[PDB]
Amino acid sequence: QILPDPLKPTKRSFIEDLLFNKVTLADAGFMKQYGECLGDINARDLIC
Amino acid sequence: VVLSFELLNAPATVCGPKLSTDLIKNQCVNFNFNGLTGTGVLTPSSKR
Repeated sequence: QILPDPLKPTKRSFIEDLLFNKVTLADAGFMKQYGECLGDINARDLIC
Repeated sequence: VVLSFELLNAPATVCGPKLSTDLIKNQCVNFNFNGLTGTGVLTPSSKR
């Protein structure tokens, strides 16, 4: 449970997966393109 | 004679002498709407 599982596609362990699932982050990717912000104006995204 | 009015907050029907041009969209332009001037990109909106 504390080592990566070769069969599963994830590179982390089971417990690491649970830990990463227990914290919620809005900013994921660090890339926001101009076209996206222009095309999603009605959303009023905070990052935009 | 005392003239009183309001500016840049509501519809207006009294304007100074100025030639009106065509609408340019999806481009960075200087704009003047009823005396409010600025720079930016204009796009069709879903607001009502």
